[PDB]
Amino acid sequence: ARYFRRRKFCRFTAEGVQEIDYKDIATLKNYITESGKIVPSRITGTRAKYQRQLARAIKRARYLSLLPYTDRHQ
Amino acid sequence: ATVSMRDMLKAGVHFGHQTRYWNPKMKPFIFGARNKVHIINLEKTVPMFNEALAELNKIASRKGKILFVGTKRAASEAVKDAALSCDQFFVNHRWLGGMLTNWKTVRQSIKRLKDLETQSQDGTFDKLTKKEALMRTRELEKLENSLGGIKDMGGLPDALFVIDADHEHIAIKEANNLGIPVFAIVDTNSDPDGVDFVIPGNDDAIRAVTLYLGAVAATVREGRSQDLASQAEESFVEAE
Amino acid sequence: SMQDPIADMLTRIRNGQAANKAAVTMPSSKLKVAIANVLKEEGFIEDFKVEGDTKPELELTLKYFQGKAVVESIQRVSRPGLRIYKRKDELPKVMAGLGIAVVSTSKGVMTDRAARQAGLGGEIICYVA
Amino acid sequence: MRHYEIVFMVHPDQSEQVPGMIERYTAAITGAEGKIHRLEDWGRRQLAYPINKLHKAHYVLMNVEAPQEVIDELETTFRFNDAVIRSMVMRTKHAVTEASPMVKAKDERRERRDDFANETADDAEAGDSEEEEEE
Amino acid sequence: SLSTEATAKIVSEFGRDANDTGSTEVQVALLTAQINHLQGHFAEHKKDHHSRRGLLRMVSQRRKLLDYLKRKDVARYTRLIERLGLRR
Amino acid sequence: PVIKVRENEPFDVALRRFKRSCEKAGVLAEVRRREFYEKPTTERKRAKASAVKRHAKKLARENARRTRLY
RNA sequence: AGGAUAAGUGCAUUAUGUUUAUGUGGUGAUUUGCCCUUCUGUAGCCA
RNA sequence: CGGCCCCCUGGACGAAGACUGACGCUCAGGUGCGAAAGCGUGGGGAGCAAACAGGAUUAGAUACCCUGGUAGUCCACGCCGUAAACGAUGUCGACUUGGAGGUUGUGCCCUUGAGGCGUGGCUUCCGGAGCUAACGCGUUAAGUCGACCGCCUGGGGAGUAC
Repeated sequence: ARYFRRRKFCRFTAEGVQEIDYKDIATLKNYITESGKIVPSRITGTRAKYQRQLARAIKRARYLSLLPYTDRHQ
Repeated sequence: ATVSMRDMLKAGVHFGHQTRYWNPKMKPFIFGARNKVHIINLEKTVPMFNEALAELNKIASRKGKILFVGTKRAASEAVKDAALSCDQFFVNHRWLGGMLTNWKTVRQSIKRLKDLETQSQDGTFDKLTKKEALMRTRELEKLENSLGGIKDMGGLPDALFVIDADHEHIAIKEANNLGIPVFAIVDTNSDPDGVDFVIPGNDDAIRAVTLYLGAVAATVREGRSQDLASQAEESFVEAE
Repeated sequence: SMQDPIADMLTRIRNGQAANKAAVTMPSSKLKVAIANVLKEEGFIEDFKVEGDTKPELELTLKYFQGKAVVESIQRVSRPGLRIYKRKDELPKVMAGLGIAVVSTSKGVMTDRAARQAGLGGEIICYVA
Repeated sequence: MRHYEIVFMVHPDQSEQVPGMIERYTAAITGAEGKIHRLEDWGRRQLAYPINKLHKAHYVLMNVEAPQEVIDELETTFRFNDAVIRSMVMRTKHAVTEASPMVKAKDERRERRDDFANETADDAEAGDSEEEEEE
Repeated sequence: SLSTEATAKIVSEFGRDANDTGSTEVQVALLTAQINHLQGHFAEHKKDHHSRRGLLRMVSQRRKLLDYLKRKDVARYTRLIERLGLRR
Repeated sequence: PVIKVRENEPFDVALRRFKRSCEKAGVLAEVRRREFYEKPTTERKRAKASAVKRHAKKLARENARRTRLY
C-alpha cells in the first residue's frame, strides 16, 4: 500500500543513523569502535550525506564530551 | 503468424540482468532498470524474432550447410538438438579462432582424425613405449570432442547461426568478410549492429536460450526436407 | 556567444549524418531556410518543414544514397569577419560540379548552376564534399 | 530568522550562577523577536574525559533562534563564562527545532536516573524547571 | 542576497510601476546596494580575494547595464543616474 | 600496542587480529617521515583504486567458469 | 546518572619494499626488383 | 582549499510565481589577487631542519646514512604573483546513441544495494561516431565547429642575454 515511507529495511541496505544531529550518544556509537574512533564509510555502506555531515557532528560531540576524544581515556 | 511473438515472450520474462551496465547501442529495446537489475523492453523484440524465422524458411532452399556458433557449457546440448542432420553442422565443445578463415588447416587435422581412429580400433600405434601411443591417444580424444559434429564439412558454410555473442564475436567478424548472410541472436551487452537479421535477446536463463534454439531449426529444416525432392525433379529436365 | 548560427546548422547536419540519425531539429531563421531550400531541391538534404508560431523552428531529413550517408561534410566558407565574394565569371567548381556551392546573390539564395545561368555574382556560402 | 542549535554543560559547584544569567540571555533573544523553541534540561551526566577538570557536568540544550547580530555577542559572553565549561552550536542549514533524536533519553534522565540533589536542582532552575530573578 | 526591507524599498522607487525586479534600472540599484555594503567591508580585509571576484562582477554588470540604458531611452538614463546618486 | 578494542574474556595474550578495524591508519602509520598539510587527499585516499580490485576479485570466479578455463 | 557496555563485519610488519663504492669506442647474415603489371579478362569502365 | 564553532561575505545547485529583453563572445592595455619558500618589522617558537659541527659510508665522499642544531616553518600587514598554472584540454559558446557510478535539489516506490523510476545537477567511469604518431579523448572533447587572444618555427649555448 502507498506512502508507507521508511517502515524497515527500505531506502538503503544500511540505514542512515542521524544526518547532522549529535546530542544522542547511541546513534553516534552506531559507527564508533571500542578503540573510540569512526569506521570507514566504504566499510559501513553508509550514505554519503549523513557521513559527510557526521564529520562535523562527531568533532562537535567529542568537544562536548559525549564521546572519548582519544585512546588514553579508558 | 502471431505464434512467433508468443514464443519470444514465454522465453523472454527472465529479462536478463548482467547488473546495470548494458550497452548503449541496444538501448531502443531496453526498459529502465528495476532497483539496480537491468530489465529489457520485450514488446519491441517480438516482431524481430518472427521476421528472422520467415527469412529462415527462404534460405532452406538456397543452403546446403548451417554452422551453429556461440555455444557454451549450458547450451551445447540444446545445439545438438537444433542441428538434427548433416545439412546442419554445429560446434558444441567451443569454436576455435580461425575455424572458417583457416578452415584449410581444420580439414587437414580432420584427415588426421578419421585415420588415427581407424588405426586405433585396428591396434596400430600402441607398440614400443607407452609414451608414443599415449601422446597420440590423448590428442585423438581432444580432437574427437572438438570436431565430432562438424567433421564432414567440405567447405565454408552458407549461413551463420549465433545464439550468444559473448566470447564468439570473431566467428561473426570473419563470416561477414567471407560474404556469408548472418542470422544473430545477440545478448544485452552485444550490439545489434552489422548483421543481416538480428533478434535482440539476453544471455542469462537456461530456459530462454533453449526456446530461441528450438524455433530457428524448424523454419530452415522442413523448408529443406521439401527442397531436396524438388531438386531431383529440377535436375532431371537437363538430362531428359 | 552565438557568433555564427550557420556553422551550428551545418554542424547539426554533420553529426546527423555521421551518427546515422534520421532527423535533426533546431531554431529557425530566414537565412537557415534559404540555404535549406537549395539543399532540398539539389537533394543535399532530403526534405524540411517549418513550424512554431511563437518562435519559428526547422526540422530536416538527411542526405543519403541507400539509407546511410554518401556526403562526408558540409562547411561554411564565407563567415564572420572573413566574407569571401565571387564574381559571375568566378562562381566555384566543387567536385567537378557534382557538388554545389550555395551562393547568396543580390536576387536571393540559389546554387552555382542557377547563379551561372543568371550571370550574377555574390557571396559563396557553403560547399558540399 | 536563522536557527542556531546550542547545547552546553556547566560545572557542578558553580551551577547556582546560571539561573540569574539565563534570564538576561533569553531577554536578549525575545527582545530581538527570536524564540526559545524547546529549552531541555538533561540532568547531571558523567563526562568521558574531564573539561576544565572534574569528571561531571550538568547538561542544557536551549535550542535557539535569534538574528545573526545578537547571537554573536551572546556566544562570546558564554564562552568567557566561568560557569559554562563548553558549548557547541550547530549550523543553520537544514536544521531541526522539533523531533529530538534524544527525546526518550531526555525524559528518562528527568524521571528516574537524575541526581535528585541541590547542584542539579540549580541545573533545572536554568533548565525547563526555570526559576528566575525579577528584571 | 539583500535584506527583505531594502529589496521592497528598491522595488517601490526603481524600475517600472509594475514593481518588477527584472528591468535595467532596478537591477543597477540591486547591484549598487550589494557593492555599497561590500566597499564598507573592503576598508579592511584587504587579502579577501575569493569574495573580491564577486565585487568585480557586480561593478562590471553595473557598468554594462548603464551603458545599455544610454543605448535605450535617454529619459530613463538621465533620471536613473540622478535618482540612484551613483559614483562620486 | 595491545590494540584498545577489548578481547572477549581477559587474558595475558592480546588477540591482535580480532581487534583491528581502522587503527594506526593516517595518524601513526606514516611514522618517522615528513608531515604535510593537504597531501593526504592524494597520498592516502586510495578507496576508488581499491574498489575496482574488490569488484575484479568477486567477478572472476564466475567468469573463470564461463570462459571454460575451469 | 553507560543515553559510550568484547559489537557496528573488527582484515592483510594496517599498502608504501626495510644494507652494500665503480669499470672507454665502432663492428653481422644478398637482386640490378624501375619506376612497370594491363577498356574482351568482363553486362568495356562509370554516376 | 581539511579540527570544531560564530561574525563579515563570495560562488555554485534546485523550484514556483514573475520580470527586463542580445543588456551578447573574446580580449592589446589594465587593476586586483600566492601552493611553497623568498621577503621588511612587530608578535610567536613545541617539534623538525638548509647551514654549521662531528660521526657513519668508501674508486675518495659535498651525494648516500645518522646524530647534535640555527635561521626558516606560525600569525598580521606589505613587494615583483614563482614552478609541473593540468583530463600531460587557451577561453567561452553552440551542436552529438547513451548507460551507469561518485553524489545532490525534489515528486513518487514494497520510500526494499552510496538502490529504482520522474525531472533537474555537477562530477566521473564505460564504450559507439569522429580525431590522434601513440598513450589518450569521447556528449564537460583531445568529435562536429564557432569566434577572439596569447604563442612556436631544430638541438646545444639560453628561458639566459638585451
